[PDB]
Amino acid sequence: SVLTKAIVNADAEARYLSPGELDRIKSFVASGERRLRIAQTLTEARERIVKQAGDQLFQIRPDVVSPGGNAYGEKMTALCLRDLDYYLRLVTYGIVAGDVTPIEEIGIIGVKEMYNSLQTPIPAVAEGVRAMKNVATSLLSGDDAAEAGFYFDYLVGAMQ
Amino acid sequence: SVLTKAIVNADAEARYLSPGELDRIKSFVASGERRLRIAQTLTEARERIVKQAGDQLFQIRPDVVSPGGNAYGEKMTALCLRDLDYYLRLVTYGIVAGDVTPIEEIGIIGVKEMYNSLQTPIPAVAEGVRAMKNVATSLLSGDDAAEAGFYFDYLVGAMQ
Amino acid sequence: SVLTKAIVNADAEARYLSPGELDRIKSFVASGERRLRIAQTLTEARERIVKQAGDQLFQIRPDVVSPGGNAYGEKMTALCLRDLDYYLRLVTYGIVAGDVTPIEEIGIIGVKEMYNSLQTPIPAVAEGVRAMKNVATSLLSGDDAAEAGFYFDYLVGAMQ
Amino acid sequence: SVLTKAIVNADAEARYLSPGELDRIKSFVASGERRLRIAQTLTEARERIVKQAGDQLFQIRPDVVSPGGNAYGEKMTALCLRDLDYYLRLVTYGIVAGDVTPIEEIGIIGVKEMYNSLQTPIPAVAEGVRAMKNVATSLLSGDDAAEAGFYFDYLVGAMQ
Amino acid sequence: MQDAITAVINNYDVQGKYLDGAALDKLKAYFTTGAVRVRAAAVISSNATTIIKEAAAKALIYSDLTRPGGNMYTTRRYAACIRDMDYFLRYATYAMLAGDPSILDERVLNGLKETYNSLGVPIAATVGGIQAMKEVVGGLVGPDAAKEASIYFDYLSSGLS
Amino acid sequence: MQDAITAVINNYDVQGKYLDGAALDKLKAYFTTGAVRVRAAAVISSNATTIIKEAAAKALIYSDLTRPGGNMYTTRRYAACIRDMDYFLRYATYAMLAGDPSILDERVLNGLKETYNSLGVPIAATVGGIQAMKEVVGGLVGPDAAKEASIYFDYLSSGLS
Amino acid sequence: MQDAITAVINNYDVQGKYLDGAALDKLKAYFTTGAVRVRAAAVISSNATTIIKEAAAKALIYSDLTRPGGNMYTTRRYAACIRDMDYFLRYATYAMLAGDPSILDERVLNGLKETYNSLGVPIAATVGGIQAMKEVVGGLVGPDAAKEASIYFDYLSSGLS
Amino acid sequence: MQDAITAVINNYDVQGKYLDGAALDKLKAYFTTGAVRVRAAAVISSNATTIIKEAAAKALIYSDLTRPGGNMYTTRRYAACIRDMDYFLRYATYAMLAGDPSILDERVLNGLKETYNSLGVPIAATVGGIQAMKEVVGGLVGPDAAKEASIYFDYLSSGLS
Amino acid sequence: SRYFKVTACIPSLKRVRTGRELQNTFFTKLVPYENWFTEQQRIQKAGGKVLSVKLFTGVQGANTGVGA
Amino acid sequence: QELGTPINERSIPEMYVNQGVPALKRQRKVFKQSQATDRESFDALVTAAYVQVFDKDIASYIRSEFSALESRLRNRETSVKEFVRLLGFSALYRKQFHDRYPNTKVVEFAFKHFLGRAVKNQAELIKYHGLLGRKGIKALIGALVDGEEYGRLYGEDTVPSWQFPTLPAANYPNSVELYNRFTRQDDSLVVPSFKPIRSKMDIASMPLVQAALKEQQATKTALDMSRPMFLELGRSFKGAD
Ligand SMILES: CCC1=C(C)/C(=C/C2=NC(=C\c3[nH]c(/C=C4\NC(=O)[C@H](C)[C@H]4CC)c(C)c3CCC(=O)O)/C(CCC(=O)O)=C2C)NC1=O
Ligand SMILES: CCC1=C(C)/C(=C/C2=NC(=C\c3[nH]c(/C=C4\NC(=O)[C@H](C)[C@H]4CC)c(C)c3CCC(=O)O)/C(CCC(=O)O)=C2C)NC1=O
Ligand SMILES: CCC1=C(C)/C(=C/C2=NC(=C\c3[nH]c(/C=C4\NC(=O)[C@H](C)[C@H]4CC)c(C)c3CCC(=O)O)/C(CCC(=O)O)=C2C)NC1=O
Ligand SMILES: CCC1=C(C)/C(=C/C2=NC(=C\c3[nH]c(/C=C4\NC(=O)[C@H](C)[C@H]4CC)c(C)c3CCC(=O)O)/C(CCC(=O)O)=C2C)NC1=O
Ligand SMILES: CCC1=C(C)/C(=C/C2=NC(=C\c3[nH]c(/C=C4\NC(=O)[C@H](C)[C@H]4CC)c(C)c3CCC(=O)O)/C(CCC(=O)O)=C2C)NC1=O
Ligand SMILES: CCC1=C(C)/C(=C/C2=NC(=C\c3[nH]c(/C=C4\NC(=O)[C@H](C)[C@H]4CC)c(C)c3CCC(=O)O)/C(CCC(=O)O)=C2C)NC1=O
Ligand SMILES: CCC1=C(C)/C(=C/C2=NC(=C\c3[nH]c(/C=C4\NC(=O)[C@H](C)[C@H]4CC)c(C)c3CCC(=O)O)/C(CCC(=O)O)=C2C)NC1=O
Ligand SMILES: CCC1=C(C)/C(=C/C2=NC(=C\c3[nH]c(/C=C4\NC(=O)[C@H](C)[C@H]4CC)c(C)c3CCC(=O)O)/C(CCC(=O)O)=C2C)NC1=O
Ligand SMILES: CCC1=C(C)/C(=C/C2=NC(=C\c3[nH]c(/C=C4\NC(=O)[C@H](C)[C@H]4CC)c(C)c3CCC(=O)O)/C(CCC(=O)O)=C2C)NC1=O
Ligand SMILES: CCC1=C(C)/C(=C/C2=NC(=C\c3[nH]c(/C=C4\NC(=O)[C@H](C)[C@H]4CC)c(C)c3CCC(=O)O)/C(CCC(=O)O)=C2C)NC1=O
Repeated sequence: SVLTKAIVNADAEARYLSPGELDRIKSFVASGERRLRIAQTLTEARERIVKQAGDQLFQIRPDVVSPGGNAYGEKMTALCLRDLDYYLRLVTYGIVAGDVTPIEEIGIIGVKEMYNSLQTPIPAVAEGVRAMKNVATSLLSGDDAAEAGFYFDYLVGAMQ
Repeated sequence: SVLTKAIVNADAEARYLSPGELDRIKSFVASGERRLRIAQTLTEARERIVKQAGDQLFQIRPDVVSPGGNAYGEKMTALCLRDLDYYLRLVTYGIVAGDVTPIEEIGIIGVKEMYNSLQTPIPAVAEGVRAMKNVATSLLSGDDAAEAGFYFDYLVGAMQ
Repeated sequence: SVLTKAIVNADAEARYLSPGELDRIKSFVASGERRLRIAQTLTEARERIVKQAGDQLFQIRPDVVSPGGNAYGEKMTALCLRDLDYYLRLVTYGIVAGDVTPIEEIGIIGVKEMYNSLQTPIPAVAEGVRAMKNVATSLLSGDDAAEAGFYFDYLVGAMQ
Repeated sequence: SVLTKAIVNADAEARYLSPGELDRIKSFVASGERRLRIAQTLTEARERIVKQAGDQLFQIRPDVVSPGGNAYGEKMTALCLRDLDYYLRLVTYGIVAGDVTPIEEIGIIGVKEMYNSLQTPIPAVAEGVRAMKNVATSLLSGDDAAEAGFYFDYLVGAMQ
Repeated sequence: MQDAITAVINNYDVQGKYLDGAALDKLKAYFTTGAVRVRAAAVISSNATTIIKEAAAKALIYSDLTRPGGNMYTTRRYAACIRDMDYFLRYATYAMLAGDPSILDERVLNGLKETYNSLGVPIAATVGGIQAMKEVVGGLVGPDAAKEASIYFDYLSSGLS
Repeated sequence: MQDAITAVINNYDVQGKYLDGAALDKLKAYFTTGAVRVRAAAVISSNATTIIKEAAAKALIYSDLTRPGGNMYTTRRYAACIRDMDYFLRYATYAMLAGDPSILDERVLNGLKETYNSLGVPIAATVGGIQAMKEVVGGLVGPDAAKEASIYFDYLSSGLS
Repeated sequence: MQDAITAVINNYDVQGKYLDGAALDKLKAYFTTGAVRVRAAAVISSNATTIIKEAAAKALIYSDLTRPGGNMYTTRRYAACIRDMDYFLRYATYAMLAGDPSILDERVLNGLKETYNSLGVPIAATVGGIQAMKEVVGGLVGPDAAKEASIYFDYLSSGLS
Repeated sequence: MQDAITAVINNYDVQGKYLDGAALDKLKAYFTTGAVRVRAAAVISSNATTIIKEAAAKALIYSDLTRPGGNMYTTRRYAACIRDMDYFLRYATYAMLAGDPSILDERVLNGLKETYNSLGVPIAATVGGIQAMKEVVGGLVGPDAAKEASIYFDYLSSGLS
Repeated sequence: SRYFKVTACIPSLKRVRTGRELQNTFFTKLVPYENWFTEQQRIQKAGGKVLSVKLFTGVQGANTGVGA
Repeated sequence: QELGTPINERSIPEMYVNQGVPALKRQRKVFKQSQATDRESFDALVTAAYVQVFDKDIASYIRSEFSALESRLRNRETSVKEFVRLLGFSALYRKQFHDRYPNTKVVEFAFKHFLGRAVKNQAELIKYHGLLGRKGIKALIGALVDGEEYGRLYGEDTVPSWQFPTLPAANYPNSVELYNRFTRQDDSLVVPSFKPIRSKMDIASMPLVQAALKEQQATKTALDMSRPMFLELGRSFKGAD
């Protein structure tokens, strides 16, 4: 969280939290109910976001659902959208935590090695992740859509 | 084999084998164990070799697996890989025989007429065979990979 | 070289070279004339290798020479083959050095950052590099073709 | 050996051995049959080499077999030739492996401290080894005598 | 370590669950007490030294503990003991901010019971030093925060006994 | 570490024996299989990544191991696991070249059983990952080398169980 | 650092030239002398200590240098001086193997003239210590290697003066 | 061993406390679930053999485990394995009745991890045998008892891993 | 007892780096007499130029007191 | 949906939260000099270098003895590596981590304070422990800090740090044992020495070698050669029987 990241700095210097550190915890926690609402809306529309993300993805790059494609077939496709469902979930976690610690340990550190092994085409995956931003963002107010958008662009960034 | 070919030429000219003919039988038989090893390795990886030829093929010709394509559909594709399995088998036979007699009677003489009837595009079958060369050749030592490669290029040649 | 890599180990432990280190310098240098011949052949056919590599590349992925492609146009193409000429040159250097030190400092360390900036599609580039192996390798004896092939597969590896 | 040395350097880097790191080993395998033969030849004449080494030594350095000499007396001389027998044995080991390796662990690392304690003059042990080179080398063909000579000069080097 | 916001995420991640209504209710129950935790930490931090002094005075010194034969005899050991006290106070303040005791296990309790057995450090006497600092803390931080600060001192003390 | 050849040299050195007929026969038995070991290593090295991919596909993924609660859940742990797999493959290739398992003890097995117990890494599942890579290797290297490669994978796997 | 094989590559790389006929001829001129360089290094390495001893005896000791007021007076400074001598010998052996003096500049000569001026170390006397080791080396290594070893000792000594 | 009720009595006895409101609330929380525990035990006991059969069928047999080289190869070892399974089921039923896992530690887990390491018994495979019996149990006992039975199977399985 | 004051410039030849790093590449600092020397090697064996060396603490002549 | 849900319920979600390296590998910070410019920050750096060398418990008591050292670091006269080295040569270090332990635990403690891990193999204990026997503490410390390993890993500024290493075998668990013991909790030596291994498979019992030895027999005994037949026809296969 902001807490985990920051307290760690306190303990490492053998000290209590600074006025600054205390202030950011206060400003952060004040922004709680809104972040929880952003996660709820997206949790509530998860199946729509994934499915419409999946259509947007295969238009922009179909070849993956074709004879020599990593996602070719009904159960090779059941897995690609499932991975898209995984990342949307992690994005809701990140938004409520206010940073990436959780998103990172769960789904980016090691992701190059995992996908290289599976020879899933990773760079297509970034575009797929990007599509979810477009759908999710259309179910949120301008201000909340931006706040959500940072976490989508992070994942897009980490797969790089 | 090398034996059959040498003898048939001998009998047809009403004579015993030449020094040359005797020499090639000797060089051939000395390569026996090696040729048997080349066939074993490839027999041992047959299922993999056809699944990588088949991917290489459908990237290069996504159309064959397209509305008006000979291999369009799941069971029109299943038969297509089965034909690729047939030709790999014949290639192992050829390598252990040291010539094409067997490969030829079983799978090239009549192949134009067969595939023309089925309306199979012959030159894309030749591509499927190149694709198998590429995979099979990556499971063999340099020297054995070349020896194998001659028989792959023969089949590619005969479908022409 | 082998020398640069190895002496460095000597100096870092404050000592003269080991019997082992001396032996490998001796075996290495004995393999000199052959390595020089491999570089000569490839230097002698550079224009052919590049051009035929470039055709093999654009079939396997043309989109790069199309409206929204990084290499679209006559002078955007004059640069893509020039980069292919660069890497073939570095491959000749590597072969005569017997390791990658030179290849690495000149053209892989920093290459991700360079190409990401240019938004040249890097992964297409690996396939382009792979094509050169196919052409160059067809102008070399089996033994020399393998020795060359290791350095091609290294570059392919480093762009990853 | 040559094997141990190559591998240890490989594993330290945590990458499989190079395609040229498979040239020294190949040379060693061919060399090993010759190397094994040289060691056997040296082993056959061990008693003659030691004894004649011991005469050559005491002429060149009569002080060690004199009142205040480390090897003064019949049983202080008996142990001295036994040490010369030890080092000839280690030299046969070194030749056969193709790398000095085991000899170092068996008879040079710690040798300064051992002999300083016993008060043995180290440089006259180095002379005893030169003396053995001279004898052993006169029982070997020119080419094999040189190959053996490197290992004698190593021991002479390490006692320094 | 983990905190209330983080624990909710890892507890659900292992089940692969989106945050659902039950999760969202838990997180609210943390956020809604957050401002009070901060104020309480600022009181403890800024009175740190006085809390240790008053806790030692009620529960440690003027005793056999500080006399020859006692474990907090010698300036060396007296210093080590109130050094420890500062750790406890400081970490309990972390646990209370985080709204999770996991840090008290990871960085304070693990092996500490046996460490104290091995040095001879009196466990029961150390617990009283913890429960005296709690007493002082609960006065200084007020109604708002008293119960919430208190629990992590109680976590510490049943971790030793 | 030791190989076939240094195994013999050190066994005789401790007795201070020049190499005799029995020794010379052992060394021949190694040299006579040497060229085949080299060819096999070049196949394994150049197919390294595909062997891991096919071994994971038959013995690890598409399972509870990769689904929340599983030890190879998270990109983080999936990467660590196939990293390990590469170690095994690479070292087994060393052991087979050397014709001696001693390197597998010195640099791979020592402490590894308990390391895996301490992290929670599933031992039985790791053995299957080893015996699946062996299966793939034995196809790729051919009659010449199959039995010789295989034994050092079997050495690895009975070293964990 | 650079060596003859490496220098040819970097000298051409800055011009972006394939290796051409002139380049290939240079590299041959190195490879063709390579075996002789190795043999020479094995003689120097294994006679290292004797070369220093004979070089010091002809060019340094039995003199005012080793007497009170002299720079190699005291066991401390005598040790530092023959320590230096070993550096020179060892690095010259590297330069001669590499067939390039660049390492003698990068790791030995850079700043050394002024370092010696700052400590008071006699430069002319050190050069004689270098040219005496060369004399000994040229006897030990033989016709094959004498000229090639010699030049990097001469590189060292005109680097100080 | 201890159950819910004696867990509380012994926790208070060491403090010499009469049972207070907090204690009395805990005991109520046990008594109020008691009738349901009994019904669940009667289902498990009377379906014992079928639960083992269905758990083995989903998680153990039709596999390499039962085929030469496998640990449950031989009638001898197959019998030992399903014998073990019956222990687990039976003791988990005790733990769930008692509402306390302490019996699973005292009479089942203590030393068992190392016992299995010493015989070669595959731990991961045994855990799956435990979590398959849980799956069956949770169907048979119904909404009332499913969560409560389940936890002591989960206690058993994280006790081995 | 004696100290050398040295300037070193060491570039990064594998990997680039991403966060401020300026004191890790071109620095100056007092270094002891006993090492300054085997650190002179570590710097030149990592491909770094050594720019300048000054004595700082001791006297050029020596003999006594140096050893401390 | 259901191909992303567990298969066996994680029913005490918590036991599954904690498996892995642990959290402490990544929930800790690295202090570097070069981004520790400005006064606030610089004090943290310094205080964290007393927690790396000295280790936490006894770094709490440091008050101001090293204060001439800190001024020099603050003023850019010495780098972080000099500061670290110099705090290993101090009497406080020596008193705390050297005088009460046997010389082989002195090497182990020093490995973990200046390098982060535990001794990797046995060819090391031997190297570094025989330089402490020979020359005392300041040479042992001076060596660790000027190694290639320290230089690669830590460079000029970067306070040293605990690395949980992955490779050689047993380095990870050995190190994690050392890391998670408070000062004076246990003082045993963890890595007393590395036991030498043995060999359980004779090398001529391997398949490739074993079959090349059978073939070796056949040829010498059984058969003739490349010399004239008269010479080969009067040969005795056995030699002494
Ligand atoms: C052998 C090492 C050693 C020393 C020295 C030591 C001192 C020491 N002095 C104490 C109190 C005290 N010490 C003093 C001393 C003084 N008041 C003044 O104004 C003067 C400056 C000074 C007398 C010269 C006073 C007044 C107290 C009572 C303070 C209190 O109760 O708050 C206490 C707490 C009471 C107790 O439990 O004993 C200790 C432990 N303990 C040790 O283990
Ligand atoms: C960051 C978390 C953390 C904690 C909590 C910690 C405790 C801790 N307390 C210690 C000693 C000690 N602890 C005490 C404590 C006390 N003496 C008493 O009589 C009282 C009952 C009590 C104070 C209330 C004393 C006196 C020692 C010194 C023992 C000795 O002389 O060796 C030591 C041994 C090393 C040292 O002396 O510093 C540790 C590690 N270490 C840690 O890393
Ligand atoms: C929460 C962290 C996390 C993630 C993300 C994860 C992904 C993951 N994706 C997988 C497969 C897959 N993933 C995909 C995904 C795609 N195919 C494409 O071409 C697209 C680029 C992309 C969809 C956008 C495909 C096609 C497979 C099947 C590959 C195979 O079976 O070889 C598998 C192996 C199947 C399994 O056992 O579940 C895992 C573990 N695992 C994790 O623990
Ligand atoms: C004040 C510190 C200090 C000392 C001690 C010192 C000794 C010293 N002894 C020397 C030679 C020598 N020293 C000896 C001594 C001995 N021969 C034996 O067998 C006995 C064991 C021993 C007499 C007890 C001999 C024989 C030489 C001549 C060796 C030669 O020329 O090769 C030399 C070289 C000749 C010269 O240039 O002066 C030095 C520098 N130098 C110093 O700066
Ligand atoms: C790796 C490359 C390298 C070289 C070559 C090197 C030389 C070098 N020589 C030094 C001192 C010295 N060098 C000498 C050398 C000599 N004294 C004489 O009278 C003779 C003329 C001459 C020997 C032939 C002496 C006596 C000192 C000690 C000066 C002092 O007392 O401070 C020092 C000062 C630090 C120290 O004392 O170790 C360096 C760095 N350092 C390096 O890093
Ligand atoms: C070498 C010692 C040994 C034996 C004998 C052995 C038997 C054995 N028989 C099995 C099944 C079976 N065995 C049978 C046998 C029969 N059905 C009948 O009605 C007849 C009475 C009988 C044939 C004569 C059947 C029908 C099954 C399938 C039962 C099921 O799947 O539920 C299974 C489970 C399937 C498997 O994983 O292999 C084992 C392990 N295992 C061993 O390790
Ligand atoms: C946080 C503040 C900060 C800055 C700004 C910084 C700059 C900086 N640039 C460097 C090198 C460099 N800088 C460049 C820059 C360029 N090359 C060109 O041709 C262009 C004109 C220009 C880019 C527009 C290059 C090429 C090098 C590498 C020099 C070498 O090969 O050693 C180095 C040497 C260490 C390294 O290579 O990373 C530093 C420290 N360092 C810092 O800490
Ligand atoms: C050079 C010899 C060598 C080996 C072999 C080695 C293994 C090793 N595996 C580790 C962790 C691990 N190993 C695995 C392995 C697996 N996960 C699974 O579920 C599968 C059953 C299995 C792969 C087939 C995993 C998931 C971790 C991470 C545990 C954690 O999260 O902390 C660690 C802890 C440090 C780290 O995380 O890197 C080491 C040291 N280290 C070495 O130095
Ligand atoms: C062991 C020998 C030794 C000495 C003597 C020493 C002096 C010294 N004085 C310093 C700063 C300073 N020195 C002073 C001194 C004064 N301010 C005034 O106005 C007065 C005129 C004067 C006191 C009488 C001040 C104010 C600073 C701080 C400058 C700053 O803010 O950076 C610094 C910079 C690092 C630091 O701030 O600590 C050093 C190294 N360092 C040493 O290692
Ligand atoms: C400062 C206090 C201190 C002591 C005493 C000490 C002993 C000690 N002896 C060792 C080994 C050893 N010790 C011996 C001793 C002997 N061999 C024999 O056969 C005799 C019976 C005996 C001599 C009388 C030997 C041979 C080894 C090497 C074992 C090996 O090869 O690994 C080692 C392992 C590290 C190393 O090899 O240096 C230590 C630490 N270490 C210490 O720090």
